[PDB]
Amino acid sequence: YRGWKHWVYYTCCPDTPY
Amino acid sequence: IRCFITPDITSKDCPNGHVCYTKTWCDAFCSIRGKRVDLGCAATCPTVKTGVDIQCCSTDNCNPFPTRKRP
Repeated sequence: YRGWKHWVYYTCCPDTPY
Repeated sequence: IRCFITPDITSKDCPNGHVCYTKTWCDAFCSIRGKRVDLGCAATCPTVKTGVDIQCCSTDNCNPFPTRKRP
């Protein structure tokens, strides 16, 4: 558990949750 | 479509992008991690207002800006 999960939103990356 | 901000996630630009309106209907403690003042991506001024802080506009200087984020 480290660089696996990531909350994007706003602007930076694609889909936020799953 | 392609107003400015996005519904929940980024990259896309919502399905209905007729009019770009900075609608902020936090209603009650808002829902998710909010957005950049929901710049827009919806219909035209249908009534809105009253509590909900919205600035409706049919584009034309609604989104033209440097970037959304700001380190």
